Amino acid sequence: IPIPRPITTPHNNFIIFNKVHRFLTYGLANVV
Amino acid sequence: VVSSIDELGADENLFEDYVKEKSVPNHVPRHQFGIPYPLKNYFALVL
Repeated sequence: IPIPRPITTPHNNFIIFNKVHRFLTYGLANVV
Repeated sequence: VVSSIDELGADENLFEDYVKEKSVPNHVPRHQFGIPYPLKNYFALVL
């Protein structure tokens, strides 16, 4: 009277990346 | 100061250039764009 058969569908996952840049703007003329 | 013009008896034109904060887009709307500004009217005493 026991049950036997086991199986399954998916397999998900995660991951990340780290970065550090140095940028610069400049007091651009507030013009037309 | 070496010439002072009589900013007086001038009364909707006096403080009328200031009004630009129009047609000429080449006066970046003073406000809105948050731009600095100089004042053009200074006080003084006379005799």
